[PDB]
Amino acid sequence: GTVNWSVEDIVKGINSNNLESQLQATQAARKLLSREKQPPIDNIIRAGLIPKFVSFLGKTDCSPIQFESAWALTNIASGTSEQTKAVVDGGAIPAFISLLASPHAHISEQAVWALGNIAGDGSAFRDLVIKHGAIDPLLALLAVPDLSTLACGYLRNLTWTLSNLCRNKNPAPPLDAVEQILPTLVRLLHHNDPEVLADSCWAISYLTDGPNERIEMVVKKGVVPQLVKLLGATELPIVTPALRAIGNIVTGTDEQTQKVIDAGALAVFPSLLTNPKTNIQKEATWTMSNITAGRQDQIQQVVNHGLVPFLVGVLSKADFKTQKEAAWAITNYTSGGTVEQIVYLVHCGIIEPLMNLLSAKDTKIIQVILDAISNIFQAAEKLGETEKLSIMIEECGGLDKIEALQRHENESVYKASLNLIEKYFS
Amino acid sequence: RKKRKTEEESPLKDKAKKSKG
Repeated sequence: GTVNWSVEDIVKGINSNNLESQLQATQAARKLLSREKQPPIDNIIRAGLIPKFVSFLGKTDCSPIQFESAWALTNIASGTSEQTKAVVDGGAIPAFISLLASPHAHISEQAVWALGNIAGDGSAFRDLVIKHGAIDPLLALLAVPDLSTLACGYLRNLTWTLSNLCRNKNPAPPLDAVEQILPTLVRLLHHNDPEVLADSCWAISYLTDGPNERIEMVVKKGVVPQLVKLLGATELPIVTPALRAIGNIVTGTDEQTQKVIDAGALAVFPSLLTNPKTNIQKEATWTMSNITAGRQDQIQQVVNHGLVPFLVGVLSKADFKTQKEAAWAITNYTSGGTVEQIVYLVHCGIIEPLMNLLSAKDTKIIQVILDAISNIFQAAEKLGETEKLSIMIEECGGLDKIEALQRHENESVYKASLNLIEKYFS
Repeated sequence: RKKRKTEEESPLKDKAKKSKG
């Protein structure tokens, strides 16, 4: 008698002066909003049920209706921004924060879930949730000696919701809120459950996405080693976010980058640069491009770990977007590397795969490659080996493309082309 | 400016919201 009710029947019951009738009707509403597909979220909102639901949240005397309305509001909140807005507009945020203290673990978990959807909408609601004081109660829910004593699903929801409070960049979460949350985050990152680890990595992933001061407060917490370890996980849902975090960290100062190198992250790249999941391969190559954009001694670490042949590998064959990140990694390498290091790169066979990419329909990758060729010749010019390099580029159809790009349209291109042709060739 | 920050952020991003089935 609470299965597949019509919205009007639900309205009929919730409007009666009978708490039990309202309870059945609320549960019926929750079931519509929980059905496999096409939950009537808009119809429920129009019927003006949100205010009734929000008010039921504050009924301590009847915990069951607190749960049902919490679940209904959770699913409405999981919709579009307009739908989530409807829930917030009803005054659900503070009502939910009060439920976090509930003696019924399943009710506060529902509250944790709803707050998760509200904060997940974006910067504005995220910061509004924080202003209503949700962080302390949430963290208090985790203030226990051993995370393993908490129910599996309850922990997964808390972590996920915390990762949403760390999410979004315009603007980034409040600095003081991040500091509050981090210590707990550092602890969840050492929990054995793969979902908890994934969402913890995602959170760190969001916090490291921004200015170097942001990256600093995370690195300062000493998590780089743990992130490197998770980088070698067998579960793709863990490797993906962990790699994104490590990648973000190396977009910062050289010293922040040295932290990932010291933690031994380079030893996992032979695998990542040939990973089956194209995305993991794209992210990894992009990460490499930022490391080769560092100090000569860091470029040298890339060399010692034998990662150059892997870059040659990616540049030679891979998804186009991955190849583009490879180009960058090369142009950066050649731009800050020593003469001896640029020579090594050539000995690894970079010239041919680099020349072949010039046939690509993408003015950006072409400027990047033409650029690298320049840097390479510049190094050869320092050894009187320019001719020898000309041959190689001439031997593998290289010149037959620079001369081509010489008739290109983009000013930056034909110029760079025209130059290389006269300064080292014809 | 050697370092290149994030683009489209495409490990995509975990679903921002979850419906309780």
